[PDB]
Amino acid sequence: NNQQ
Amino acid sequence: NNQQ
Amino acid sequence: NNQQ
Amino acid sequence: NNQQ
Repeated sequence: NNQQ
Repeated sequence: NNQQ
Repeated sequence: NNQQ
Repeated sequence: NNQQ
């Protein structure tokens, strides 16, 4: 779970 | 789950 | 912007 | 912006 990566968010940028 | 990647979001950019 | 790198995601892994 | 690096994410791993």
